[PDB]
Amino acid sequence: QTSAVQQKLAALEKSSGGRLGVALIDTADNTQVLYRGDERFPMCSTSKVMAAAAVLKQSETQKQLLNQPVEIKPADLVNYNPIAEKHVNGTMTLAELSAAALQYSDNTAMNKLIAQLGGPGGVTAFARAIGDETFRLDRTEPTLNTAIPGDPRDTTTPRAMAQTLRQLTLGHALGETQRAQLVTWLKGNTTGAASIRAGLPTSWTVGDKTGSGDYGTTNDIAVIWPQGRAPLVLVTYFTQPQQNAESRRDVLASAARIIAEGL
Ligand SMILES: O=C(Nc1cccc(-c2nnn[nH]2)c1)c1cc(-c2ccccn2)cc(C(F)(F)F)c1
Ligand SMILES: O=C(Nc1cccc(-c2nnn[nH]2)c1)c1cc(-c2ccccn2)cc(C(F)(F)F)c1
Repeated sequence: QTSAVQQKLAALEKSSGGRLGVALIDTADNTQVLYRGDERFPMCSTSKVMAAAAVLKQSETQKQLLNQPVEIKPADLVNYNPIAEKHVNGTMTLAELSAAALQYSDNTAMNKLIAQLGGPGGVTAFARAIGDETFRLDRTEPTLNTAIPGDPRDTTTPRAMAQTLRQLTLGHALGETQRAQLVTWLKGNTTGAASIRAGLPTSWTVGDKTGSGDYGTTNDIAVIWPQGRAPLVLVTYFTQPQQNAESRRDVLASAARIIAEGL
């Protein structure tokens, strides 16, 4: 079947010229709304949530792990390092790296999280351990954002990412203190006001993680606390056929607005 919401999302996608993927979980009733929910999309920096969460899981058995200093060398800097560049020839703790990766989208910080987990496959292994059979991280920053159409590397589906984001932030994939820390970090994101949040009523509270890459790829994954009702989890992924396409955060906002109107 095609619902009214799905037909609106299809119209939005048609006008946009690109390929749109949406997954909503409404935790009030556990119902789901999907659009291309089982197609693969490049995650780009939305993958930083999985890396930070994997380190939070490690910290459940190491009380001092988040305070461990990690060296930042000049050679570690990649292509977007607003926080890590201030620490070159010094150190950042794993908490600081997690916060920088999540709230500023720092790519050097992400690479330190990946290294702490033993490489991209350590992030995938954590995903499997929490029941996500779809997520795959194959590369480090910045090349995990190449976003080439048809490339399976560094992709997931909207359905899988919404389920995982729910388990991480609202369910029991992490210990209680770690879940709360992840939610605090997401709610303090600096990069998200033009994405999912721009399509929602202003009274609603949002924590989110954005992503973008080549092929005009523009992504956001969010946990949403609407005024007076149980939380929602929403994934909006968007990618375009030409390498040099411009970012389209407005398409994510428009998808979120359609979703909110259908509640
Ligand atoms: O840093 C970013 N993108 C990047 C980095 C390095 C090289 C190249 C590159 N290479 N060739 N063309 N661009 C592009 C980046 C872009 C954004 C954005 C904002 C507004 C509209 C579109 N996108 C937002 C954010 C953040 F972190 F604030 F969410 C980071
Ligand atoms: O690293 C990148 N982008 C980035 C960095 C940090 C934060 C965020 C972010 N966070 N939230 N939203 N965007 C995005 C990146 C961008 C590109 C690109 C090319 C052409 C046009 C646009 N982009 C290409 C590549 C590579 F290496 F794969 F070719 C990497």
